[PDB]
This record gives sequence, C-alpha cells and structure tokens, in this order.
Amino acid sequence: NKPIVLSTWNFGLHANVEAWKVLSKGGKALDAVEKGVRLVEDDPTERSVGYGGRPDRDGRVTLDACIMDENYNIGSVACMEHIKNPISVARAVMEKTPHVMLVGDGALEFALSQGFKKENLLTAESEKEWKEWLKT
Amino acid sequence: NKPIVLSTWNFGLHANVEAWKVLSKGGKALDAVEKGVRLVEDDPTERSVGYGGRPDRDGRVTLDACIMDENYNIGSVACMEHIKNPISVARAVMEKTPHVMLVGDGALEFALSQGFKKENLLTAESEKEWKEWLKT
Amino acid sequence: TIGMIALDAQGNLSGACTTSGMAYKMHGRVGDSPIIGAGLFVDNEIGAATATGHGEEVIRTVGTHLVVELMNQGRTPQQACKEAVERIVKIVNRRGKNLKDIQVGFIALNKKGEYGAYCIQDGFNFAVHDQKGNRLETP
Amino acid sequence: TIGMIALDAQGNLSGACTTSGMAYKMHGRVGDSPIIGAGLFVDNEIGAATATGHGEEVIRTVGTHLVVELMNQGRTPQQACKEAVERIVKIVNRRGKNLKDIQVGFIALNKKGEYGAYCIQDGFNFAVHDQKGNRLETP
Repeated sequence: NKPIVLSTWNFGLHANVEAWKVLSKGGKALDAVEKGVRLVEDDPTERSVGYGGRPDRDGRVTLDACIMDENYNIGSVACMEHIKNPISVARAVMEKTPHVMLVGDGALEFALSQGFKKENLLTAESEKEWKEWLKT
Repeated sequence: NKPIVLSTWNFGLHANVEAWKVLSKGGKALDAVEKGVRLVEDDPTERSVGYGGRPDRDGRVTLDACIMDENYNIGSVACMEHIKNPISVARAVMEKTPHVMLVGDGALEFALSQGFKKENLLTAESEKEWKEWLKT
Repeated sequence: TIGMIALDAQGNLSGACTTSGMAYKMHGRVGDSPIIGAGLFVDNEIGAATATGHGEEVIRTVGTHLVVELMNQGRTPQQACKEAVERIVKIVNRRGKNLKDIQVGFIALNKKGEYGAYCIQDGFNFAVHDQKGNRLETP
Repeated sequence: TIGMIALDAQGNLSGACTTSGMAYKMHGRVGDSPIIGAGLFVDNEIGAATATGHGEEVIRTVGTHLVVELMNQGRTPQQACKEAVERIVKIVNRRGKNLKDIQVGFIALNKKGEYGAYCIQDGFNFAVHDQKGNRLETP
C-alpha cells in the first residue's frame, strides 16, 4: 500500500492533502513530508507549530524540528526563534552542513546564512494569551 | 560484580578513582558518576570536556551534558556557555524543573538561578590553538 | 506539534516533526520533536514512527526508536505502537507517577504500507492518506 | 567527551555524559552527549551504555538505546556493543560513506556487573573499576 502519509492530530488531515500533492505524482517522501508540515508552520491559527505558536514563559516563540530521510540523513534545529519554517532549516542542516543538530542562536545564524529571513512569529492572539497567563 | 564503574578514554582512569570514592563506601551510583566526570570538566588540561574545552569556530566554549539515574529521571543541557560543570546543571534540570532538557541561554539562565557561577572557560591554550586554526 | 511520516511510490520512507513546544515553557526548553530517537525515527528497511504526548516522557523512553526496533523484532506497526506504550506505562508505574498525568502515543508505518497507532490516553486522532483517500482515525 | 556509567552496591545503575564537543564546530552544534537515546541510556531492569565517536553518527543510529535493547534481548554487554556497531557499519555502507571516516563505539554494563565495549575503529580505550581494581581496557 503506497504512497501513504500519516500525520498527528486534526491539522494532519489538511497537512496530508499537501503531502499527497507530491506523493500522488510519484514524488519523494522527503519532499512530501516537508511540504505537508510547512502548511501547519505557516498557519497563524495553528498555535502549536511555527507562526501561530504560543511562546515560552518569557514570551519568546522558540521552535523545534527535525527531518529524516530514507538513508539515515537527519537534520534538526531546536529552540530557534524568528524562522517560521524550522523544518526547512532542519532540512538544510542535513543537506548543507557536516552536522546534524544546531540549537539557539547558531540555528538562526545558519538559517539566515541560507537565505531564510527573520519574521515575527508571535501573533497578537498569542501575545494576548501569554499576557493572560502572566496574570494567572 | 558490584560496585563497578566504566568510563570512556584513557582519562576515564582518573575519573574512575573519584567515582570509586563514592562507590566503595556504598554510595549512590548517581553521585558517583557525577563526581567522576566533574573531575574532567574541572581540568583545564582536558580539552575535550568542560574548562579548557576547545571552542566552536567563532571561539565560544559551548558545553553539552546529560545524566540519567536508576528510575528514568534524566536531565540535559546543550550548547551552554560559562558554567564549568554542565553535569551538575543537568542534574539540577532533572531534580529541580518540570523539564528534561534546556539549551543555550535558557540553560545558563537556569544555572545562574541555581547558584552556579559564571566563568570564562576558554583557556589561553585553547584561544591560542583556535587562533592557529583560524589561519589554517 | 505535527509529526508526519510517509512511504512514497518507490517504497522509500521519510518523516518530519515540528513544534513550538509547551506553551509557557522555561526559556530554552526542548521537547521530543527535534530528537531523532524520540520524536521521529525512520529506517527504510523496517519502518518509521512519530510521537505525540508530553515531550519529556517521549525523550525519557526514546519511544519512536523503540517502536521501530519492535517492528524490526517482528511486530506490525499497530503491535509495535501498543507494546511500546505498554512498556512506557510500566515505567510510569515504576516511577510512582499517576498515569492520568502522562500521555505518550505513536503512529507507525512499515515498508509494506501497513500502519498503526496507540496512546496511553484517549482523545488523540491521526490522519491517514493512501489511495483510499484521506481519513482521521483514532488509536 | 567523557561518558561514565556505574552499578552501585545497592545494584542500581546511573550514568553521566559531558563534553565541549567537536572542536571548531559551527555555533550551536550539539552532538550525542546531551541526548538520551544517543550518548547515554540507562534502564535499571536491564543495563546502561555510553557512546564514543562522531556525535552525528551516534545521534543518527540512537546507538546507546540500541545497545541497551540488545541486552534486553539476551545479549551480554559485549555482544550488545558488538552487534550495535555491526549494524551501524551496515548503515554507513548504505550511505555510501567510507568506514575509515566513521567512528562509533560503546561501553555497556548490565545488572549483573558484566561489562563490554566495541568500536568501528581501533584506538579507543575505556577504564573499568570494580572491586578487583581499576584498569584501562581496549575494545
């Protein structure tokens, strides 16, 4: 039974449609899973991944991601701020460096050297809610 | 065959003597492995661990460590600067937070809130060698 | 967090995992999503799996590497996910923790295009899209 | 890097792993030493293992979790370390790499106080200290 994609939670249904655009045309699983999750990182209303993501307690939106292909090539970024698409920066760690995981400032520094630019990932909604949590 | 300690590389012998001071007295394996590796973090001569460690390409000394006890309690810090003893900060992550891994600035921020001292971990020797590598 | 794994028309596996983490977490906190034996593991000879649940607990059990080795040992994706979660429950019990406070779940896929999923607690769903179309199933 | 694992007189296992990492690494690079399935894994019902070698390669194979599951499947510490490394060698050949460019090794301990170690390349040593004394052995 191939191609076939599985993803977590309800946003995974809509993510699965983007991934299937690659898979149904006989494309690589790697490009498919990357396209699939990017949809959710891109969505401001998807508050648990990328751009809509709720911040840490100090109000900084830090993102974590990793990717792994069919032949043990892997890439990860963790606690990276300002890059809406951590899965692609992770993909670039994998394909473009001798390393496999970059975290914090160094992850952003690498992202920017690869042409990703800084965006504001804290939506007004998430700043509002963080400031409600700060009272509670 | 207990107690028994194993550590990596030839410097593991001297580390093993510190760990054995705990173990021979019927001390906890957890305190023993922590005492054991701290010796090496403390030694500016052991330039692959802690103080004296060779820096990243921009000259920053960044340390990584994790600890795990007999009942799945774990603690990690990664890419942390300025704290001579990352294994104890990792131990504090384990015993003192609801989390299991802190990286970058947040790891140092936590270390300092737990009373750890901020130190300069780059030895003159390692700055010298980094500046030789920068030419080559 | 969204975790995604796939088998393409060549029969190759790959996966991706992405999150903003625990809301209002300590600064610099990292969960299971960028850790290879924990949030995501893929072996194109056996299968792939991604995790859901509390990040800390998935790190602690290296759950997704466990799921893929159980498929290696001869479990289907469904059996691997279930057996993985059942070991994790025994560990939560060994640590004297209340199971209601812990949630860990996995979705898994093997080379044949067989899939499965299982969780400690109810309330998780996952989407499956093969040639029978896109559907949301419940572990 | 120094990795250390121990069994105390109560018969409990624990371990620690610490490094400054690869010299002149990219900023923010982390290897296997802070990662639980990779640089260090301990299960008190089974055994413990710590890794040596190229951080990237240990992350990629979740090596130390593999060693402890192989001990869980009846291998002695020595057999677990060897079988783990032998799987890793088969993977770097699937990646078309040269083995001389790869180094991954493990030291392992089980609940009985039995220990073992194995590596891809020669040149690694590890220290063992039990009641008979302290000694540097070679995998």
